[PDB]
Amino acid sequence: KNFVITDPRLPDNPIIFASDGFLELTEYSREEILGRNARFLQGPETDQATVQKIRDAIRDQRETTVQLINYTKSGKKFWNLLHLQPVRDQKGELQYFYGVQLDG
Amino acid sequence: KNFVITDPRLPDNPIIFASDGFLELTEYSREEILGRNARFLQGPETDQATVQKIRDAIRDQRETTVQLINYTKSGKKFWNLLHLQPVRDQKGELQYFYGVQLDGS
Ligand SMILES: Cc1cc2nc3c(=O)[nH]c(=O)nc-3n(C[C@H](O)[C@H](O)[C@H](O)COP(=O)(O)O)c2cc1C
Ligand SMILES: Cc1cc2nc3c(=O)[nH]c(=O)nc-3n(C[C@H](O)[C@H](O)[C@H](O)COP(=O)(O)O)c2cc1C
Repeated sequence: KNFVITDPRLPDNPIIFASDGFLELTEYSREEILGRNARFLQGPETDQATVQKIRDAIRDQRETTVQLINYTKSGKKFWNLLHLQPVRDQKGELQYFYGVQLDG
Repeated sequence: KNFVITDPRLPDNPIIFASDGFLELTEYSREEILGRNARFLQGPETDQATVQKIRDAIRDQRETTVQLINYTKSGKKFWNLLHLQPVRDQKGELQYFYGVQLDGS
């Protein structure tokens, strides 16, 4: 399926893992996206209000589900039904976020 | 939904990441399973022939999809539709495996 993992402890919360499904969805290769913040999928018609909700969820370190317009590598639009989830270590400190993406 | 990631560069290919869905499916906690090979989900009625296929796929470092009986922590049986996928680094060396579990109901 389609999922990624980011490290919020790294500069700009970059993707450190992406499934093959994510690669197929976005048309990007693994080498092209590792180490980058997932926001590169956003564009002109992406709703900023929804991005803010994502930003608030990340700050508050809570799970969230939103729906927003993303763009493929070739410039094709798709609605991304995005589910985010924080992962904590054994000491209860924030360690990762994981996201599950769905093409509408 | 349900997925894990293992590290084949570590002894016994242990789980190093698990989604909340995986935790809910198997009734195990995150601390309980990190650092362990995923084989603990197998039990009495698990078909060894299927286990052998998985082992072959991991050896060959290719993706595979099987269905097999697994067990929750409490011992409840469930059909696991399991998909495995190898992941390589930029130099082409095997770096991870990821697995996706679907409950067959
Ligand atoms: C694990 C994870 C996966 C994400 N996946 C996407 C995505 O697929 N598409 C998208 O537009 N934003 C995604 N985001 C959100 C962006 O990375 C970023 O956090 C969001 O645009 C708000 O941050 P910003 O205001 O600094 O851009 C994801 C975030 C996380 C933590
Ligand atoms: C990423 C990954 C996920 C796996 N998930 C499961 C699983 O959910 N259930 C299961 O019975 N085996 C699963 N396995 C297979 C076992 O970890 C192990 O490879 C299999 O039992 C064969 O090894 P063995 O014959 O030495 O026990 C998974 C393997 C990998 C690499």
